[PDB]
Amino acid sequence: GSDELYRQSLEIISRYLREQATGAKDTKPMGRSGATSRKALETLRRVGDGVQRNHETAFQGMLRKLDIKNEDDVKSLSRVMIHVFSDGVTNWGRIVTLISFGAFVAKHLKTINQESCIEPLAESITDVLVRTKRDWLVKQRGWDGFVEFFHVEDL
Amino acid sequence: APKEKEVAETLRKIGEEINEALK
Ligand SMILES: [Zn+2]
Ligand SMILES: [Zn+2]
Ligand SMILES: [Zn+2]
Ligand SMILES: [Zn+2]
Repeated sequence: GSDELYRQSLEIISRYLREQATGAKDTKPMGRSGATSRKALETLRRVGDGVQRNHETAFQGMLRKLDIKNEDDVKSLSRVMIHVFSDGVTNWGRIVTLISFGAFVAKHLKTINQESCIEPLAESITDVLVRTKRDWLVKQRGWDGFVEFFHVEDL
Repeated sequence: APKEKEVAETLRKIGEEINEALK
């Protein structure tokens, strides 16, 4: 057996956070369910880049409040993400906003240290989403439902 | 932590805004 939903989620989230932090796209192709993962990653680029641009002042404010000191300093962010969902509401708008702020934190990490790693961050986001909303994600057909919910044109 | 709740409330508000727009 295996946890393919976790694997696929971490790959999409890690890829987006890495390319956002480094400014360079990763060329090696994706693994299992590459079609969905590619479209999902493209959807995240289109939507998530817009969320960051359109809320950049609020995002900077949030960064200031969290005062993230290094690549391992993600416990408060984890608590925030759990808190976001603690009213019992789950939807793709909330999820893409958390991933978008993740990419914003990733760029921040690079400003304070060029050698900063993004894996601790991507894992903390992936953990909240996949572990605490596993069955919701499955019911929505995972990243296919993500692609379909935003239905970006000319992917 | 009071700051963590303010951040969560802000992310939730943005997230609902995006969800209402595509709903
Ligand atoms: Zn289950
Ligand atoms: Zn569309
Ligand atoms: Zn609360
Ligand atoms: Zn907005």
